[PDB]
Amino acid sequence: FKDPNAPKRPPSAFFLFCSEYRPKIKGEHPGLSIGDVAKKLGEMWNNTAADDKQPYEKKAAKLKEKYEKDIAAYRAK
Repeated sequence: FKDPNAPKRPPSAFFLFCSEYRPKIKGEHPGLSIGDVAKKLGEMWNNTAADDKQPYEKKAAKLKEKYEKDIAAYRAK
C-alpha cells in the first residue's frame, strides 16, 4: 500500500558529496570520528569550487523536479 503521496525530500547538498569524498579520506584514515569525517568533508566541500558543486546541486534538482511533481497532493508538516 505504498502511499504515492508520502514522498522523500533531498538530503544536504554536501551529503551527496560526503558519500563521494568519504572513502578517499577514510581510506587513508580508517579511524575517523563521525565528527572528523563530516568536518573535513565540510572543508573540502566548502573549498570545492562553486562550478564544481554543480553536479551535486544539479543532482538534487533532478530528484527535486520529480519530488514536487506528486507532492502537490501530499501534505506538509
